[PDB]
Amino acid sequence: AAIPENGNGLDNIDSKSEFAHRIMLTNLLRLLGAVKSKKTTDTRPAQCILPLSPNHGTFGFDGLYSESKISLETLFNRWYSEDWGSKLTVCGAVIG
Amino acid sequence: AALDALTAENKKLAKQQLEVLARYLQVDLNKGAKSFIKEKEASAVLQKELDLWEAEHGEFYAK
Repeated sequence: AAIPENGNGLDNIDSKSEFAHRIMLTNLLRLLGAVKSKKTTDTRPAQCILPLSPNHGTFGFDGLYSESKISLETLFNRWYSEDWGSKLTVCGAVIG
Repeated sequence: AALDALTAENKKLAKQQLEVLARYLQVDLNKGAKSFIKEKEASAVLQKELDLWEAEHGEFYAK
């Protein structure tokens, strides 16, 4: 799930950009954290397929899209650092 | 001219009688108005804390 936001630069990070970042990052991690909380067994993991992007700010005015997508790459090492490794498995797909 | 002057004194007598009757019955003739004023300013307080959210976040985020 994503919002189409365009024309939003660094000087025009607006309500749509904040809400899109909320959808794409902070409640995306909340679905994963809630599925982690509703699981009781370490034998049935959920393979989260993360829509990563290969263009982290290399394009122009997209709002917080690059900020939303580069912050999903933290789950690759947060898989090791936290207690949901056997609970969620991260499989980031870099869509071209 | 003078018809309105006498109508005004008739209604003046009616008001002075209504206040005496409301005093006799211990009726707060403005309790509704005072409560409306005190709950309309509470609406102002909640609107002040509500518009903080919309100023801080925006219309799109709020909707």
